[PDB]
Amino acid sequence: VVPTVTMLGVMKSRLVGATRGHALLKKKSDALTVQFRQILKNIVTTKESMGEVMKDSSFALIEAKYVAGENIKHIVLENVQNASIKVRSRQENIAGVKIPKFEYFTDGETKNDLTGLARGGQQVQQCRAAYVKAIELLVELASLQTSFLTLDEAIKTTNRRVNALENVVKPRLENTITYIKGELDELEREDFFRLKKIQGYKKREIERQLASS
Amino acid sequence: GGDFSDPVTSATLSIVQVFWGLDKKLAQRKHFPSVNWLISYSKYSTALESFYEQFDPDFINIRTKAREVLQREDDLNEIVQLVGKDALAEGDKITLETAKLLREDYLAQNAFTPYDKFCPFYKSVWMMRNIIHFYNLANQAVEKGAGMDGQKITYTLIKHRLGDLFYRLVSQKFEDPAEGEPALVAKFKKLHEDLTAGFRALEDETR
Amino acid sequence: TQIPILTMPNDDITHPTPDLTGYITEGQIYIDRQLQNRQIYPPINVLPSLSRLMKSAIGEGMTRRDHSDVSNQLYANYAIGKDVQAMKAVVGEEALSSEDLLYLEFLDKFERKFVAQGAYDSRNIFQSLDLAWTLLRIFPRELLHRIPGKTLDQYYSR
Repeated sequence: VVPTVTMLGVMKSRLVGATRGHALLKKKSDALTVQFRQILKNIVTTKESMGEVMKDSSFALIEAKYVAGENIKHIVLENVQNASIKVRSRQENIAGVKIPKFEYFTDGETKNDLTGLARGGQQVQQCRAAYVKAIELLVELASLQTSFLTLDEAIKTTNRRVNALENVVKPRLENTITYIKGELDELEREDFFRLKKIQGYKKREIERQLASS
Repeated sequence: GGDFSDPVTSATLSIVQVFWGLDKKLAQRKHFPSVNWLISYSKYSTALESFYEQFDPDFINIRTKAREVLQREDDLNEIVQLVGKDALAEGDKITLETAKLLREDYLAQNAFTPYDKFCPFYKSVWMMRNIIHFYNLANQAVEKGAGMDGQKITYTLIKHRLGDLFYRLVSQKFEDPAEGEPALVAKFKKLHEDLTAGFRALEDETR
Repeated sequence: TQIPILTMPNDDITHPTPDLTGYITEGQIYIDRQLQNRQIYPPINVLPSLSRLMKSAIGEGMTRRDHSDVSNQLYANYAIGKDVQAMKAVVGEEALSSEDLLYLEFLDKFERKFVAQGAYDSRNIFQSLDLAWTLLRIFPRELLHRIPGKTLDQYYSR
């Protein structure tokens, strides 16, 4: 870019703004990383639900098999009284990230039931009780994925600003400072020094001419 | 210090017609010609239009195509320096392709080898025609491949199924002109025909 | 005692006169353009401003005992409030904790009730420190980490 005092001021302002924006983006990325760590911890904690509720559902299934032998299956698939599975979605916002929220049958709205099997009460209390845990796990996984993507984007932007933009601007500021002070200021003194030399030469010539008379 | 704001350089460029500017970065990367294709310029391209026409009608157009490819490569590099190699359009990927080839196989010259000490003009013409033909065939495949996935995303597949012709394109610069003018022109023509047939068949196979 | 008023051209300190007088003196009380735009009549940017030897003025015999403590607490809390406002500009302000809102309201009160002194509202240092304590007492007694012991018990009770 062309070096000038106004250009130097503009470059300094751009560097200051870049530093401020980098700090703000680092803060946002740190907050998003904290939220992602919390979501990962929650998912790890709720992973054990997928084992506990599964064991309970297995026990209920064994009890139902011992009660009525082979389930009807086929047309109605049997094995349950609840869980008319229908899923509804919601969008929450955390640190500017649109974290989805999930609700479904036996874990929210859109649920219905009718009759059931012999142990259908037990099956609902164990096999259909895992529905809430599954919905929570799915919501946690979706939130973790969204947070990971947003954190990756923010970290890429922050790293680019720290490495490329600021280190691009600062050499430009140094070159602009050098071009002005290193050349224009030096030339101004040299021009004036040569002018003073011309004046001194004129005075000396006048004095010598007067003395020769 | 390399700055082109020096009084000598400014006064020279105020009157010189053709200007082969050089970049220190390319010299650092052992490029050798070191001619920065983005800043250099030549006002004499207008006068030599008659010579180009009586030589080859293709060159006047493939030159513009190559210049456009270079400008697009510069813009893409500027974008990817911060966005990242992902999320690039397959057309943009095909543009960066053969732009790498033009950089490392056409503009680059060793200048201390039996092959790159001298280079006849029409040899460079055939090199440019081959590179532009590769670019045009790739973008023709991108335009229509019996589906968007089969049209443009297939560059990775091309990199393998067409790898031999790509290697021959990048290695066609290694042949010394002292090996006989008809020999080199025949080799260039054969390479062009082989690449054309292979890529046309591949674009006409499964799509 | 000198309080020379110096104009810094181009609103920067790199100018030869301010940069030259910086070494000779021992402080800098900047007037900030943005605060003037924000219509705060004394636009003194307190956080950038400092006195290189402000410790001598603070003491027991002179002034009041809690001067240094309240000064440091005000400094730190202002910085925190500015940082929290900057964060709320980008985090949507829904995720801010209770302490973040406390610092936000403290920053607003400090800008609109403390700095914005009237052109003729003469304030003795004692009532100025009373105002400082009024702003400070919003935070819990345990939250004012920078305040030493035996001072919170003295003044935090109001």
